[PDB]
Amino acid sequence: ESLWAHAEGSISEDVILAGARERATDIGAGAVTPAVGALLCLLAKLSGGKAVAEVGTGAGVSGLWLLSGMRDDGVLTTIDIEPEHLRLARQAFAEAGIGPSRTRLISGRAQEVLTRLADASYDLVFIDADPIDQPDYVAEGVRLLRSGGVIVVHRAALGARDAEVIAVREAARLIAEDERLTPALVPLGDGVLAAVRD
Amino acid sequence: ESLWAHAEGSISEDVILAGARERATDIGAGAVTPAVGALLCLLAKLSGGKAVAEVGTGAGVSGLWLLSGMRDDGVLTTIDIEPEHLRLARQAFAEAGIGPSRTRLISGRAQEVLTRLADASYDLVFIDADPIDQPDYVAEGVRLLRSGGVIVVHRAALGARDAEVIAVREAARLIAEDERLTPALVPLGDGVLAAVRD
Ligand SMILES: C[S@@+](CC[C@H](N)C(=O)[O-])C[C@H]1O[C@@H](n2cnc3c(N)ncnc32)[C@H](O)[C@@H]1O
Ligand SMILES: C[S@@+](CC[C@H](N)C(=O)[O-])C[C@H]1O[C@@H](n2cnc3c(N)ncnc32)[C@H](O)[C@@H]1O
Repeated sequence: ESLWAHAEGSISEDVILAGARERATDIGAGAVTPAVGALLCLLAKLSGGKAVAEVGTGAGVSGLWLLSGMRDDGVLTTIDIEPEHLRLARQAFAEAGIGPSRTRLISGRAQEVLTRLADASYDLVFIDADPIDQPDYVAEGVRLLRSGGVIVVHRAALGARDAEVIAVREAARLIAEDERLTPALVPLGDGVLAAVRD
Repeated sequence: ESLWAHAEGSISEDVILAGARERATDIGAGAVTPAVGALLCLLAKLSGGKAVAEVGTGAGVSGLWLLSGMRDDGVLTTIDIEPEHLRLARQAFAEAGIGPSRTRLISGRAQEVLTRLADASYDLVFIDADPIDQPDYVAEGVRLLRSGGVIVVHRAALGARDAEVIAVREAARLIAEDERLTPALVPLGDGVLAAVRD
């Protein structure tokens, strides 16, 4: 527990991220912790960082962290059902100086958007929308990953009969039994499940 | 804290790893937790997994985990000051079916061995010997990393005036201020600091 607090407390954020967090709490949208963000940046950088897809833009906190680990020519495709959240995220990306060609924001239900994105074309897929939908996102997410890509599920550790906890464990099951995936659970924020494809 | 226990408890190990752990406790050598091991395997796989260097072989627990994420043609170079620990690790690698050309075990003080290994030739450097020596290992370790390689420090979170805690923080300082490194702290086991080179 002291180990966990030490890790969470390891990271400080700039004024842009602070502005994005303020907007996240106003709209009642979650936001990953700074230490989760640092991990997302590391994993984007390890993954190659050219094409990253995000399910659940929020106010752009996770997107800013992912972009700081991506290549200059990299494109973050981020998906949200709420146009208002997308507008706030686009503002944060603008305030950070992110070139407009490095982000592609898509308004809609991610269960439908993901099907339209090209198989084996993405270096990292980050899943951070409703946990009850994690199983659908994992099935579609894994298909988008090229060889050596990483799928990253936030809220991976969340009554043992709840419909939402059934979905989280069922998604962890999908990853644990997929022979093409090499996974590790990371106790940061609400819990991060990461897995590399073969 | 419940998050951390959930992560640590996520992983089960085969009978070979169990044999290696038994030998580690007999010789009084540490061994990374299973959840740390799963993370090392993920990071080796992300790093490319062709040339991995390890400082502090122990009885081979961390080495077995690293090897399971490396390529078939990959070579784990592991270094220990104790020939007895190397003999136990070599036995575990043998019991796991690891081809002898996939491991290179080197007997000696790692402060001297690392200097002899070739700069920018390694995909992952794992540091898990005495914490008081972490600053020397980091300076030498980073030099061995090719572009996109990962340095991984175990016991990264360990009185605030102790010579050993000064060294740990001083090594975390070296990584945090190195512009070529992208780091994240991970609260697993005794604490894992990972950082990707540019
Ligand atoms: C936890 S917030 C995202 C926070 C963001 N990842 C961050 O760290 O900054 C969850 C987001 O998912 C969105 N969402 C919920 N259901 C969705 C769906 N079916 N498709 C796409 N987005 C959805 C919500 O509008 C909300 O913005
Ligand atoms: C914590 S144990 C290693 C455990 C191993 N990494 C694992 O998880 O299975 C530390 C090891 O470092 C070795 N060691 C201590 N000082 C060293 C040095 N200066 N150079 C190389 N090895 C050293 C010890 O012999 C011991 O085997």
